[PDB]
Parts: sequence; structure tokens; C-alpha cells
Amino acid sequence: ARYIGPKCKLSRREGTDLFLKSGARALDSKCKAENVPGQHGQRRGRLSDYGLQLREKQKVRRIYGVLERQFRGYYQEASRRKGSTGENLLQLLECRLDNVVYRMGFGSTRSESRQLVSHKAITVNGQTVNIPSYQVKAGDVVAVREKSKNQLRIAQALELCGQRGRVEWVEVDLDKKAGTFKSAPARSDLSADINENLIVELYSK
Amino acid sequence: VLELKATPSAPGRGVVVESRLDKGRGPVATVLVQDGTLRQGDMVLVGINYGRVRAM
Amino acid sequence: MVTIRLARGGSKKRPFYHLTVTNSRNARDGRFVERIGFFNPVATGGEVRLSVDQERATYWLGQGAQPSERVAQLLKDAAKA
RNA sequence: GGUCCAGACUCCUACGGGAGGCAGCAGUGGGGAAUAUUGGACAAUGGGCGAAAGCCUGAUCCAGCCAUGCCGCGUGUGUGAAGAAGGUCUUCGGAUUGUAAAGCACUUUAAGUUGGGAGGAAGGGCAGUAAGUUAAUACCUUGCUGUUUUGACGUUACCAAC
RNA sequence: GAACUGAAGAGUUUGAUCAUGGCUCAGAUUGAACGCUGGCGGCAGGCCUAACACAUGCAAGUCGAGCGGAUGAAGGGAGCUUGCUCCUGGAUUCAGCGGCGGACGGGUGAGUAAUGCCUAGGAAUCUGCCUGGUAGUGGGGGAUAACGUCCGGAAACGGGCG
Ligand SMILES: [Mg+2]
Ligand SMILES: [Mg+2]
Ligand SMILES: [Mg+2]
Ligand SMILES: [Mg+2]
Ligand SMILES: [Mg+2]
Ligand SMILES: [Mg+2]
Ligand SMILES: [Mg+2]
Ligand SMILES: [Mg+2]
Ligand SMILES: [Mg+2]
Ligand SMILES: [Mg+2]
Ligand SMILES: [Mg+2]
Ligand SMILES: [Mg+2]
Ligand SMILES: [Mg+2]
Ligand SMILES: [Mg+2]
Ligand SMILES: [Mg+2]
Ligand SMILES: [Mg+2]
Ligand SMILES: [Mg+2]
Ligand SMILES: [Mg+2]
Ligand SMILES: [Mg+2]
Ligand SMILES: [Mg+2]
Repeated sequence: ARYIGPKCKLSRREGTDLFLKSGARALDSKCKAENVPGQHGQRRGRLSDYGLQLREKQKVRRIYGVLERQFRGYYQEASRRKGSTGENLLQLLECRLDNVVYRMGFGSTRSESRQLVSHKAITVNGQTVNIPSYQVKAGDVVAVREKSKNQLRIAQALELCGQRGRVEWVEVDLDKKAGTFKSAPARSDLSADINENLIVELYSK
Repeated sequence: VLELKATPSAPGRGVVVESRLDKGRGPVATVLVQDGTLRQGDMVLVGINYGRVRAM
Repeated sequence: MVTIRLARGGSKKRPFYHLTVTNSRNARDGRFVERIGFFNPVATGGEVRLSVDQERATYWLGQGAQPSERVAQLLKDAAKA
């Protein structure tokens, strides 16, 4: 399945930016993002430790747009792997094909990059892939099919990704829309607000 | 009345004259074909029972 | 007698074969005496199409083991290379 | 899925007299909360016989049914404040459903239609040639060469177009 | 170079407290069943109960290059005349004798508490077809199925003689 619906109540409930719109205009001047959704919005309601852990996990899942069973699989694989599962989970989440296409500026958001990947418009090693879970390895060359290189979507996505910050782990060849995955981005390459310790704490119970 | 049957090549259509349960071969239905042709190995929908004909 | 034949594994429409030395009156995928390699009808990429132990195959052929038709053809092909 | 004897139980009968054993694959009644098709082919791997074509094979390879499980993918994407109409609550000020909808503009995965299209195939028949066996350019065995011939699944996986 | 790395508590006895102690809950699993709902595919699974009773199909045959016999093509012809007869030859097919197979493959878990299973040992045996050596295949005899014949039986079929 997939979460299809209002993609801004999630930001208000989580209480952070949690990028889900294109970021073109703003976030504050679309939803008054200071109240939880629903009738009881003005209430604050300090919550418990289990609530904090649940909110952290939900925030990560809604950032990357994956459901619970696939996320449990990701956690099990991160625990199986060596070296501190806490950032192993982020390493593994940051290597999905839709996320990589988003980071390369081909799509405005994760939903639009999923739209592109699922609709057979992306080739990884010169051959078509349409699974928005394909773990891209270091050194792959994500490109755009020639019959799909004239879509405007890519044009606006690129010109708007031009100003959001330098990822500095993928090299995009802007003129013909070809990328490159140098390596997985380390923990210091991501925002230092996610407390993955809460996620590991939640699942270890 | 001229007793026109339409085509015999239509899908079979008939009515149940009687029905019984046999201990060796299950429910057996005596049906009168009204039009069309009924062939062995055919999906049949009768009342609320459905199924396909092992034998005829 | 004692024969050398192909035991089928893998999955639906994706067959893999083990070259097995068996008493002839056993199940195709039942008990065996020894496995002396494998055969891959699809292979491709880094997978090898077939591999056999020359030493074990010659030893068992010297002890009076009758290979099947496919085992004979594949073994002579492996000996060719 | 052989013989003999005895037994319980079903059945035939022309009333003299015989037959049967699905805990093989389908299938039925019954019990139960509850568990599926009287399917196709020996094309592949095996087994029996044969000298060899070849015959047999409910093993096997496959199809049918059932969200029973595991895994993966869809049910769209961006913009959009008159913060529309309706609903709900209200301190009657308004808040919320909510960028949610409508509007505008994009995309066609899966499903639908059309057209291409592998891999599962080893072998067999015939014809020729060369070696070994003898006593022999015979028969036969073995290398190779040419020609012909094989797929249930199957409207295959996959690919392209609307 | 790896073959691991790993351990949470909460509610409830009292006016309140500490302890003891039971009950209950948060997790992971099913050959699952039921209720509501239901788009697709890949890979698996599917009588756990009555080892209850079974209608109907199929699931074990093959060898004519072991042996008689009867079925007897195409042809070469011969005669008469459009087609028949006859002969020589004879290709195909098998009811019977005989050789192998049927002790495999497939199903089920009733019995069994030890003649079973698991682990480690050993001594007094056999083993079709298969592999490698050694020595041979010389010469007679009496039968019998099939078949012809004679009766009985509704049939299944049975009996005597050559
Ligand atoms: Mg799922
Ligand atoms: Mg039986
Ligand atoms: Mg059965
Ligand atoms: Mg029984
Ligand atoms: Mg019942
Ligand atoms: Mg059921
Ligand atoms: Mg076969
Ligand atoms: Mg024959
Ligand atoms: Mg048969
Ligand atoms: Mg059949
Ligand atoms: Mg399904
Ligand atoms: Mg259900
Ligand atoms: Mg209103
Ligand atoms: Mg082919
Ligand atoms: Mg109290
Ligand atoms: Mg049972
Ligand atoms: Mg015969
Ligand atoms: Mg068995
Ligand atoms: Mg038992
Ligand atoms: Mg006892």
C-alpha cells in the first residue's frame, strides 16, 4: 500500500518540517503548522517516553514514506549487519532508489520520484528499474530514459533542487540528466535532529 | 406454435425437473434443457449452487 | 545397479541439477551416496553452467557406475574442456 | 493394485451359482470450526522392458481452486485561500474537517487492446567420410560432416505501441 | 577477513507504607478457524477430525532379434477377362508358452516404551542387474500350453481324448 491523503497533517502532528511539499513557497504560510491536527489542536499535552519513541519512529517513516512491515525488515537487516545498527538503519534508508532520485533533483518530492520510478522512466545501470526499493550500490549511474527526458517535471525539479543545500555525495550531470552514487552518506551527512536511539529503544522491547 | 428453439449453438439454458443426493456421486440434478446445448466440462450456475459438470 | 544421474532442485521453471551417485532404485531426490558436481541450465552472469569432480567421476566410473544419457553427454563435454 | 484359509460387511444372480477391498491420483457420502480439479503431457529429469527404434509411467513436470503464509507493486503527481459549500464544536468572537475539495497542469506502473519474441533441447531418422575388430575397404562400434525432425506449460518470461 | 552482538517492565490487597504472593497485560509464532473488507503478481502451503464407508475413470508393463501357431500387405508373375481366381513370396499385428519387471517409485501413522530410533563400535553372512580377472558353452532325452476334438453352464467358464 501507500499513504495517499493530506501530506501536511503529518508535519503538524510530528511538529517538524518533515519535507512533503515541493518547498517552493513555504511551510508556515500553508497550514499554520503550530497545532496538532483536528478539533483539539490548541492543547499541548506533554506525553510519555513510549510516546516520544513512537513519534520518533513515525517521523522517520513519514519522512521516507515506507510502511511498517518494510520498516521492520529494514530494522532486522540493520541489526544483522555489523557496526552500530542505529546509523545502519539510516544508511539503508538513504540508499533506496526513490530517495536517490529525489536527492539527484529529478523529482520535487519523494512521492513524485516514486511516480517517476514506478512509471518506468529511470535506468540504473543502463537498464530499466521500476522498484522503489532497489538498494543502489556505490558507483551506479542513475539516468533518465531518452523518451522521458523532455518531461517538464524534471525541469522544475532540477531548477528547484538547485537551491536546497549541497548533498555532496551524488554528482548530477545537469545538461543530460545523469547522476552518480559515490557512496552512502554517513551519519554526519544527515540532519542531527533524528534521535535514532529512540527507534532502537522502541524496537528493543 | 411453430416450436422455434432458437439456435442449438447458444450457451445452455434449462430448468431443474428434480434433484437428489447420491451417496456415491453427490448431488445429482435432473434438468430439462430449454435451449442451447449443454456439454460435458462446462461451468453451470443453477439456483445458488454453481459448479461444473463432471458427468452427464 | 549404481548410477550417476541428475537430481532436480531449484524452483518452478528454474531448474538446477546435482550430479549424484545413487543406487538406481531410489527416489530421484531421495538418499544418495555422493554428489560429484552440478549443472545449471540457465547460468548467465557469474554462474558456471556445469562443474564436475574429475577424480570422483573417474573413480566411480572405474567401480562400475552407469551414467545416464545427460550425465554421459555432460561429462564428455566437461572432459572436452 | 499376488495365492490360500477363516471372519465382519456390501453386492450380483437366471436362485443353479460368484465378486469386492482408494491409508495410489482425481472424486463422493459422513464426521468436523476447518483444508482444493473426475485437468494436460510424457516436451524435461528419473524408473521398468527392449538391441534399437520405441511402449508404459496420477512418479514427475505443469496447469485449476483458496489473502493460508512470505515478499514486492498499485489505488496517481505538482500547484492551488473566496482558507468556497456542507458537517461538527463554540465564550457566538470563531475554530476544525483543510491544500483537503473544486480549478489549473502533468504521468500511465499494474490491469485492457494490438504486434513482436528468447530459454527450458540432450536427442532421433537418413546420407557421407575417417579410425578399430577381424581375415577381410563385410557387418558392427566410435570421431566428425551435411540434411531432416521435437515444447504440455503457451496467447511463456520479456519488449514496443494506443 | 567473516561465521555474532547479548538480558526493560506495568496494573491490582491498604487510610497510607514496605515485603510476601497469586492473577492480568504489553512480544514472537501457527498446516489455523470465525467476523468485516478485498486490486495484481512471484514463491510456497492446503482433512490436524472417522487406520470411517466407498459409485466411476486412470495409477505396471514390456520383449517377435527366445518359441510354435494364425493374420496374412506391396510385388513378381500365371490363367481367364476388368476384375476375379491361383501360386510364390511376403510387410505388419498378437491370444498362448517363455525371460525380466511387478519387493522399485507412491500412500498412511493404527500398532510399537523396545527385535523401534539415535550415537559409537564388530563378526560368524547373503547380495539379480553393474565393473575387472579366470575357466567354458560338447552331446542326447522325455514332455506341455497354444491347437483339433467330445459335454455341461445364464454367464463367469469348467471338464475328458489326441
Ligand atoms: Mg504486503
Ligand atoms: Mg488400492
Ligand atoms: Mg484419494
Ligand atoms: Mg479404508
Ligand atoms: Mg458436516
Ligand atoms: Mg477453511
Ligand atoms: Mg518421461
Ligand atoms: Mg513392437
Ligand atoms: Mg495406461
Ligand atoms: Mg494421464
Ligand atoms: Mg495472492
Ligand atoms: Mg478470512
Ligand atoms: Mg461552515
Ligand atoms: Mg528451444
Ligand atoms: Mg482504595
Ligand atoms: Mg488423516
Ligand atoms: Mg503378444
Ligand atoms: Mg517411501
Ligand atoms: Mg504410529
Ligand atoms: Mg506398555
